[PDB]
Amino acid sequence: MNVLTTSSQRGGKLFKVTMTLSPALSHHPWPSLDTYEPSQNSYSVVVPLDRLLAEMTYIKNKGGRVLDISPADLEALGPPDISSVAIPLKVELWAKADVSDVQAAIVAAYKQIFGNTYVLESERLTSAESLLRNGSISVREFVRLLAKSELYKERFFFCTSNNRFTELNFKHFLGRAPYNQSEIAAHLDRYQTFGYDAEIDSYIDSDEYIQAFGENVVPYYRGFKSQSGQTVESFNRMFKLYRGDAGSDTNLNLQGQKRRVDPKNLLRSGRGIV
Amino acid sequence: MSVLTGDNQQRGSKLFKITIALSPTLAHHPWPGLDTHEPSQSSYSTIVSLERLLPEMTRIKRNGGRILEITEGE
Amino acid sequence: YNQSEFVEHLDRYQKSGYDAEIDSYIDSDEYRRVFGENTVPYFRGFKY
Amino acid sequence: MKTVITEVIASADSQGRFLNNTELQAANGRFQRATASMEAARALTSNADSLVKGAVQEVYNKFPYLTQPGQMGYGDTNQAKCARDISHYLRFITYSLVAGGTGPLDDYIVAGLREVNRTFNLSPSWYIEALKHIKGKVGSQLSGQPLTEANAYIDYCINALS
Amino acid sequence: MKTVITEVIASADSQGRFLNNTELQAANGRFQRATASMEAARALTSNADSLVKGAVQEVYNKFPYLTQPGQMGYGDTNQAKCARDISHYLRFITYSLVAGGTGPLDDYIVAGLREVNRTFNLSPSWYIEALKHIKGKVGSQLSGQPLTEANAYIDYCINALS
Amino acid sequence: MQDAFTKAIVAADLRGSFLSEQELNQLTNLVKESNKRLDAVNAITGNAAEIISDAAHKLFAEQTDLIRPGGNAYPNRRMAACLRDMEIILRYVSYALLAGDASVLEDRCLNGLKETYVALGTPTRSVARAVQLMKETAIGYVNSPSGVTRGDCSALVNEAATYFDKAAASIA
Amino acid sequence: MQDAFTKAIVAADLRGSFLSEQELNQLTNLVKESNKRLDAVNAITGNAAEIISDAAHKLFAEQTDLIRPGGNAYPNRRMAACLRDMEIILRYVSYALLAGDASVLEDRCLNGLKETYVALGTPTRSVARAVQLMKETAIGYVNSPSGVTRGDCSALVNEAATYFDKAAASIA
Amino acid sequence: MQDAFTKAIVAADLRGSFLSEQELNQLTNLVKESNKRLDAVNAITGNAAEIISDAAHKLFAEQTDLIRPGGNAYPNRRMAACLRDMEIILRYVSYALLAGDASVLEDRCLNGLKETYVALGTPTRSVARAVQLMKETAIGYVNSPSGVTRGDCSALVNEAATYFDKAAASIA
Amino acid sequence: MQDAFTKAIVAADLRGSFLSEQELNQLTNLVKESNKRLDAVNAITGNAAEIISDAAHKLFAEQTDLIRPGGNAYPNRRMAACLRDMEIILRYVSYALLAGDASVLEDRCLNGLKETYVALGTPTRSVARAVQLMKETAIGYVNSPSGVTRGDCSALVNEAATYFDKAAASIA
Ligand SMILES: CCC1=C(C)/C(=C/C2=NC(=C\c3[nH]c(/C=C4\NC(=O)[C@H](C)[C@H]4CC)c(C)c3CCC(=O)O)/C(CCC(=O)O)=C2C)NC1=O
Ligand SMILES: CCC1=C(C)/C(=C/C2=NC(=C\c3[nH]c(/C=C4\NC(=O)[C@H](C)[C@H]4CC)c(C)c3CCC(=O)O)/C(CCC(=O)O)=C2C)NC1=O
Ligand SMILES: CCC1=C(C)/C(=C/C2=NC(=C\c3[nH]c(/C=C4\NC(=O)[C@H](C)[C@H]4CC)c(C)c3CCC(=O)O)/C(CCC(=O)O)=C2C)NC1=O
Ligand SMILES: CCC1=C(C)/C(=C/C2=NC(=C\c3[nH]c(/C=C4\NC(=O)[C@H](C)[C@H]4CC)c(C)c3CCC(=O)O)/C(CCC(=O)O)=C2C)NC1=O
Ligand SMILES: CCC1=C(C)/C(=C/C2=NC(=C\c3[nH]c(/C=C4\NC(=O)[C@H](C)[C@H]4CC)c(C)c3CCC(=O)O)/C(CCC(=O)O)=C2C)NC1=O
Ligand SMILES: CCC1=C(C)/C(=C/C2=NC(=C\c3[nH]c(/C=C4\NC(=O)[C@H](C)[C@H]4CC)c(C)c3CCC(=O)O)/C(CCC(=O)O)=C2C)NC1=O
Ligand SMILES: CCC1=C(C)/C(=C/C2=NC(=C\c3[nH]c(/C=C4\NC(=O)[C@H](C)[C@H]4CC)c(C)c3CCC(=O)O)/C(CCC(=O)O)=C2C)NC1=O
Ligand SMILES: CCC1=C(C)/C(=C/C2=NC(=C\c3[nH]c(/C=C4\NC(=O)[C@H](C)[C@H]4CC)c(C)c3CCC(=O)O)/C(CCC(=O)O)=C2C)NC1=O
Ligand SMILES: CCC1=C(C)/C(=C/C2=NC(=C\c3[nH]c(/C=C4\NC(=O)[C@H](C)[C@H]4CC)c(C)c3CCC(=O)O)/C(CCC(=O)O)=C2C)NC1=O
Ligand SMILES: CCC1=C(C)/C(=C/C2=NC(=C\c3[nH]c(/C=C4\NC(=O)[C@H](C)[C@H]4CC)c(C)c3CCC(=O)O)/C(CCC(=O)O)=C2C)NC1=O
Ligand SMILES: CCC1=C(C)/C(=C/C2=NC(=C\c3[nH]c(/C=C4\NC(=O)[C@H](C)[C@H]4CC)c(C)c3CCC(=O)O)/C(CCC(=O)O)=C2C)NC1=O
Ligand SMILES: CCC1=C(C)/C(=C/C2=NC(=C\c3[nH]c(/C=C4\NC(=O)[C@H](C)[C@H]4CC)c(C)c3CCC(=O)O)/C(CCC(=O)O)=C2C)NC1=O
Ligand SMILES: CCC1=C(C)/C(=C/C2=NC(=C\c3[nH]c(/C=C4\NC(=O)[C@H](C)[C@H]4CC)c(C)c3CCC(=O)O)/C(CCC(=O)O)=C2C)NC1=O
Ligand SMILES: CCC1=C(C)/C(=C/C2=NC(=C\c3[nH]c(/C=C4\NC(=O)[C@H](C)[C@H]4CC)c(C)c3CCC(=O)O)/C(CCC(=O)O)=C2C)NC1=O
Repeated sequence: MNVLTTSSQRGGKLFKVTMTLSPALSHHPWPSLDTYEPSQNSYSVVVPLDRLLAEMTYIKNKGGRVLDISPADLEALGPPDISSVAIPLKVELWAKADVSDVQAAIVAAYKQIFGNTYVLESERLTSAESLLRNGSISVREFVRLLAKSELYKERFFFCTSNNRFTELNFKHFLGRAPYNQSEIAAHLDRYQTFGYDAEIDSYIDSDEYIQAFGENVVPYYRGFKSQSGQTVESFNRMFKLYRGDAGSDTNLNLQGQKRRVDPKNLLRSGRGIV
Repeated sequence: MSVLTGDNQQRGSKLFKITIALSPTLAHHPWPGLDTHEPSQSSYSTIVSLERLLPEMTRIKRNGGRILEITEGE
Repeated sequence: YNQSEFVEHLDRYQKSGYDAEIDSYIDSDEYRRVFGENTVPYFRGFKY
Repeated sequence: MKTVITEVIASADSQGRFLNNTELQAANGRFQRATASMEAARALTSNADSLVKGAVQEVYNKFPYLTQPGQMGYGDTNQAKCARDISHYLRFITYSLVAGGTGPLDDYIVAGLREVNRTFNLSPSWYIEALKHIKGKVGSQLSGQPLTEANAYIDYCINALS
Repeated sequence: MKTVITEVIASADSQGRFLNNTELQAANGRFQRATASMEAARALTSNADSLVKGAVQEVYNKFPYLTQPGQMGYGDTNQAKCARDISHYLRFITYSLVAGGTGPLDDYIVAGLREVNRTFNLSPSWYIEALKHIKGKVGSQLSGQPLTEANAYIDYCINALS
Repeated sequence: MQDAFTKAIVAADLRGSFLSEQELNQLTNLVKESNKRLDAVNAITGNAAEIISDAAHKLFAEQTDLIRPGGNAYPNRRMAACLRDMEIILRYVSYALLAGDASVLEDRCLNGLKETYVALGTPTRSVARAVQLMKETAIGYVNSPSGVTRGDCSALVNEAATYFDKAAASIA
Repeated sequence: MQDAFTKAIVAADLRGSFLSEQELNQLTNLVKESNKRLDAVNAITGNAAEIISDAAHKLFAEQTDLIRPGGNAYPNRRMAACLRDMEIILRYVSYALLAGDASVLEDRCLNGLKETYVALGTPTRSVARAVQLMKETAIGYVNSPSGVTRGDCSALVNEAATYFDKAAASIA
Repeated sequence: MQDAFTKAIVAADLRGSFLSEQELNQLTNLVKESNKRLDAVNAITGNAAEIISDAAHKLFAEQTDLIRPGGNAYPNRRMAACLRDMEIILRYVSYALLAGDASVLEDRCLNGLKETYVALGTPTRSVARAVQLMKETAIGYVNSPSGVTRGDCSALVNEAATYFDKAAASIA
Repeated sequence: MQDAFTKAIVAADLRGSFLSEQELNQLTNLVKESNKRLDAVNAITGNAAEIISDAAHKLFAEQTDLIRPGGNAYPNRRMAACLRDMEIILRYVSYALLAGDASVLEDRCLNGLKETYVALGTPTRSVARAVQLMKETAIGYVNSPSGVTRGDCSALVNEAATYFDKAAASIA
């Protein structure tokens, strides 16, 4: 039932389903009380298209809750290829820029900071780019400017929860997944009492940020490689965070901007207080 | 020119122009060799808002570069 | 149980063929309630 | 300014690295290619005068209405600034040929093109048609790898304008 | 894996850009250069056996003490793992020759080299001396641009180890 | 990232071997046909805009639902995204064609792409079709260009097609 | 960034002109000598470590104060910084040599460098000397290499020298 | 499964309490209006086929793309699936209406439904619309039936609407 | 499941059209070469056991680690599983070859396969290699059989190869 092979038999579109079952579907044949196996708390099964409506109806009745439906063939092509991003290409802006040296930087900051969503030409931050070109600001300075912009506020903040925002923030600004439940919490409390702007500053003035990017380096991916003071399970979070080269942050998804890192998963790396 | 243009998108209130002798606080070249920064980044003029003035200075000193000047931005 | 089960199974077999008739026994709520997913079929007619 | 030489040097520098066999092989391409490039350059250089007058006219022949009064192909100043502009394009094409890359085109014509053309009510279609014509005539001034080079850069401008 | 082809493609991709005349000129270098590279590759390939035994021995002749008991050039297993290691280097040299860049060397021998050698008490000096010897003998197996290529990559390894 | 040589090298290394005389000459042939390859990549670069434009005109000619309200290439924002994706895919196909290997296409473009589109509600069958049209026109250009020396480019036209066909298959 | 061609182009453009037949042939000659140039850049790359090492050994042979406590190449941290700077400068000199123009050297390396060293207390005259020693050895290698075709490289040896001499002058 | 009484009971139990006189009379009122409720459920049952049919005719009148090739209500197999889903949703809305609680609708029908449709490529906005049309016609029938005693059914018409609106919201 | 005709039909239908004279003759040609196709499928069926056996002998000749303890084709149970998978893949490749379309191979065999092997700890690169060896021998048989009429089967040998190559690519 778990992770599948194949798609169809006569022909179908197999969908794999996931639920949470009562002892009504599955119980042991024991002398007392009806219980399902504790590890099949959420169970998944792959069903071809016709049997599918009948299965969902049954599951819902006897008590289960469907958690997901997704085609099997989507889910057979693995996990993302990460070769492009295991070790990236760094882009850094020099002291006397060359006229297109600076062109390189802007295109990359865009891609990285905005998480590969398209920024259309009406959309670009032109006045701010003027500034970088003249040297009035530096690459880190410019990077902070994009984050406080409406375009950044609008595709990533306004329409999703704070859990999601912060998780995106780590990916964009720091290039790495969020290590702890404390990190999520520490941030949510800051936004709540100092506002959005103070909270944005907190990733860009951090010691972690400063070491790796310094000030003239565009933030680049770095979570597919071992880092310091990183729990070990933050390397699996990175797969959940980045879905491949053609994937992007996208707020235009049918289901909306949502999570990607399970809250249960974060707790595995440690729980304390505050 | 780092001759600040406008308010340099800092918004906020007053603008202070602070120059520091930064070491590799910032700008280590991505190169294999020894965490240097370009030679002409010995003094780093930078304009910050009044609200962000204190935090920045704290992390400049903390990372070792020393402030060389401070003037109100205008 | 009754001559109705035979007529329903004969009519399903005539309308939908052999594979749909086999699926009708296995997707039955009687199969699910008493074998579930992990139990091999076994003789039951000796217990009320 | 983008050339094969500057590109490989940029890539070395950004990894804090001496030029290695990968980068020197690349450079040899640019140097081996110079002969064809520079033949295209010399032919485009001496025919410049007529290539420009040919393309200017073709803009009016393809957009007849431009040359009527109240229009932007009328009067000495419009028609003068047109010849000049096509001449700028041919000039940067020769530069790109000689330089071993699109740099001169990227830095002096492509960066900013649309903003300028949009503020000044200049249609790219004219410029594409100027270049399509220049491409037609350069078919019989050159051949072989010099023609391929000339074409590469003319087409590069046409894509920049679409 | 760093080759002229992958490098220009990487540079295009990172600017969201089709390959242009700059990048194709570069590629021509790599393709024009293949003949010399691949001649070096074939010569290094068939002489591998003896190039390896020659260099292995030279490590012991230059560091006589290595072959005494209690030392790291003593017993079948050390001397076996040595031949193997030089063979790895020659193998990646041929790969780098064939590939048109240092990629195979960078990815399979350079990345991590010092950490490994330091944990296992392997002195780079041996490996430099193995390679210096291989460089001496390759002087008479090749000449002209095949020799220059062989040299480029042997020297690249020696610099990686200094 | 792989190219056709790098691929050879990886397979050789997995044997623990210097490249086979088999593999050597396969690569000698790639060098033999490399001028043609450069013309083929150049054919696409030199007509990128028209290839996308012409594919586009024809896609919406066929599927007039995409440009109605409710349709996935409506309003201007979505059409620009669709035009942008056409360019991105044509780009990575040209990269694969310079490389002699599909990997850059599969790793940087195709990996995850189908699931992105399904999440977005973008009709993958329409995207597959837009890719089929780009293929027709792109190959058109590879086969009939400006004063290139006359010869046989069918091997390269096939290989380009498989890159277009990979993308189509991966997405539909 | 400029190379020798790009430089020509910038000067031509400032006249509003297509390149002069004067400038054309100057550049035709650079293409003429380019194989030699590649060997010259290759001479430096292939011996970078020894060029730095040998310059270094000799710098401290002469100036034994730098390696005493109180000296600017003491303790290990400072010696590593000094060795690193020797490499950085040799690197930008090799870039200039591939380019046929000093600009990358002046813009990315030499600009501000003297004032950096003075701020640091690094004795610029010693740094200038380390550059003079790198020059001696680097040119040594440019002139006497492995099975390169025999000919005259003095023009290129001069030009390499001026890049070493620019750096020295700029720093002292 | 919950009904309006069962819901009261669950909330009371979570306090550890016998039902509040507050809750008692809210339920006494539901019994008061129950004949009207039975007529309202009967209005839907008695016109189920026409409600689905009329919703359908109108859905495809508006969205003629669904019945073209490429469209999600083409060919016959898909249209039958779409007609079937219209019936399923109308059915669970009628169950909720007999129950005085949405839970059967949310738990057996709406839970997971959106993600099913997205997996399938079924345009959820069109499905939402089909639900809006069923609502219009269903309520039409609740309000204008065969020789039912005259009175005010607006409270029940609202409640039925919220069940239609839940489904729409959940799916779009 | 698709075959080469069925594929044509699906693409035609997505246009809302009767098959193009283009597509008609492509299919007329498939019927033209169908006797050869039957011999090609028959070549594989008639030597299935040897194709698997010979691939196997050679796989373990190369990768003697798989048959050591710790290795993924040790003990007998695992070797039987590995031999079984070789047969399964050869089987779906022969089905694709009768069909003139890869879909049965991709849908019933390759879909999810890589992720299965990774979950199991089965070295995918070794599995890819076993597939490459089956290809060599299978094609060997397609090309040199018992008293078949002499002619050219290279088109079919290519197509068979792409099915072997699909599987390899999908798994590695
Ligand atoms: C493989 C052997 C095996 C285990 C271990 C097992 C655990 C298990 N415990 C369950 C429920 C449960 N387990 C408990 C246990 C507790 N409640 C408390 O407050 C206490 C802290 C704790 C008792 C010490 C309760 C109350 C439920 C019912 C939860 C509910 O339905 O609300 C269920 C859900 C199915 C069911 O209710 O029968 C499973 C599968 N099932 C298994 O097959
Ligand atoms: C706070 C709002 C704000 C202003 C006002 C601003 C001005 C400004 N103008 C600049 C450049 C420029 N400004 C001009 C303007 C002109 N050239 C002429 O010949 C005319 C006389 C004039 C137009 C009327 C030009 C040509 C440059 C580019 C200079 C160069 O790079 O060579 C630059 C350098 C950065 C860049 O090129 O983007 C800044 C910061 N930047 C800002 O952020
Ligand atoms: C998008 C706007 C937004 C919401 C709504 C939000 C909820 C939210 N509540 C949280 C924690 C919390 N929420 C509560 C709330 C409660 N505890 C109780 O016992 C009561 C039943 C309830 C108060 C009525 C508590 C106690 C925690 C801390 C849990 C812990 O760390 O152990 C956290 C974890 C991060 C943190 O602790 O700061 C999030 C993200 N975050 C957001 O950004
Ligand atoms: C790795 C290279 C890469 C690819 C391939 C890529 C695809 C991609 N296409 C997207 C959207 C899109 N793609 C399309 C494309 C189409 N619409 C149609 O109806 C046609 C069938 C088709 C054009 C042929 C549309 C309309 C959207 C916007 C969807 C929306 O926001 O509603 C998005 C969401 C982010 C955004 O809108 O910018 C991604 C990530 N992104 C990448 O970074
Ligand atoms: C753009 C390329 C580039 C250059 C050229 C560069 C130079 C440079 N050399 C530095 C330090 C240094 N440079 C040296 C060099 C020397 N000491 C001696 O006594 C000798 C005379 C000489 C070696 C020949 C030393 C010792 C330091 C450390 C000074 C200190 O921290 O006390 C620093 C300070 C940052 C650091 O220590 O990493 C820079 C920026 N940085 C760059 O990014
Ligand atoms: C192996 C293929 C096969 C056959 C041949 C078959 C016959 C068959 N006919 C049946 C009933 C029936 N068969 C008929 C047939 C007739 N009534 C008349 O008056 C006419 C004389 C005649 C039609 C010409 C009727 C009316 C019943 C239903 C009897 C009842 O339930 O009262 C039943 C009982 C099960 C059911 O009703 O579905 C079987 C098994 N079943 C099979 O699986
Ligand atoms: C270095 C590269 C470079 C380019 C390419 C360039 C284009 C350019 N064309 C301009 C104007 C112009 N361009 C034209 C073009 C034409 N008129 C016609 O008869 C034809 C339809 C057409 C030629 C095909 C016209 C009429 C103007 C005057 C627009 C105005 O000021 O109203 C201007 C405005 C400044 C001016 O009035 O000169 C620029 C900047 N400038 C540059 O610096
Ligand atoms: C793919 C490229 C690659 C390289 C280059 C490589 C080097 C390498 N050499 C090793 C060991 C070794 N290397 C040597 C080398 C020598 N012994 C002598 O007689 C000579 C002095 C010298 C040869 C010049 C010795 C003796 C060992 C055994 C070290 C030990 O385990 O104690 C090991 C440790 C694992 C092992 O024991 O095999 C590595 C990884 N490994 C690789 O995967
Ligand atoms: C700037 C990067 C670059 C390019 C683009 C390049 C092209 C190039 N294409 C060539 C040949 C050619 N190119 C083609 C190409 C074609 N023949 C056809 O009929 C088709 C329409 C087309 C298929 C792609 C053919 C047939 C030859 C002659 C045979 C050969 O040299 O392989 C040659 C050999 C000289 C010649 O015969 O003209 C060069 C140098 N060289 C380069 O350095
Ligand atoms: C991989 C990048 C690359 C390199 C390095 C390269 C080198 C290269 N150097 C060459 C010639 C040469 N190279 C030199 C160089 C020298 N003569 C001396 O006596 C000095 C010691 C040294 C001064 C630098 C000379 C004299 C020639 C022959 C004349 C010429 O071709 O210009 C030639 C022409 C063929 C030959 O005569 O051997 C090539 C291809 N080609 C390339 O594609
Ligand atoms: C719990 C009660 C329940 C619901 C609600 C349910 C929905 C449901 N609708 C389905 C398909 C479907 N649903 C539709 C519906 C539509 N197509 C359109 O274009 C319209 C917008 C819309 C009609 C208004 C279509 C066309 C399919 C078939 C999709 C396909 O196979 O391509 C399927 C896949 C299984 C099957 O096709 O039988 C499920 C499970 N199944 C259930 O058991
Ligand atoms: C078989 C199951 C069953 C049903 C269906 C049932 C219906 C039923 N509806 C009734 C009243 C009624 N039913 C309605 C219904 C309506 N008034 C309108 O104007 C609207 C069009 C419609 C809105 C739903 C009204 C207003 C009354 C009279 C007031 C009342 O008794 O509450 C009554 C009370 C007797 C009467 O006044 O006729 C019964 C028994 N009883 C049952 O046992
Ligand atoms: C639809 C037709 C079909 C295919 C293709 C198929 C593949 C398949 N191969 C499997 C296992 C396996 N497959 C292999 C194969 C290999 N091991 C190696 O090292 C080699 C690289 C390779 C042989 C060339 C091995 C060793 C296992 C057992 C893995 C384990 O249990 O640890 C399993 C798990 C179930 C089982 O072990 O029986 C499936 C489903 N199953 C199918 O029904
Ligand atoms: C029982 C199912 C079945 C089979 C297997 C079948 C085979 C079959 N193969 C045939 C021809 C042939 N088959 C081949 C096959 C080959 N030629 C070669 O040199 C290769 C080694 C091999 C490649 C696959 C060729 C070349 C012909 C003659 C040309 C043709 O008829 O197309 C013919 C035409 C009569 C003849 O010329 O012998 C038949 C009937 N017919 C059937 O009904």
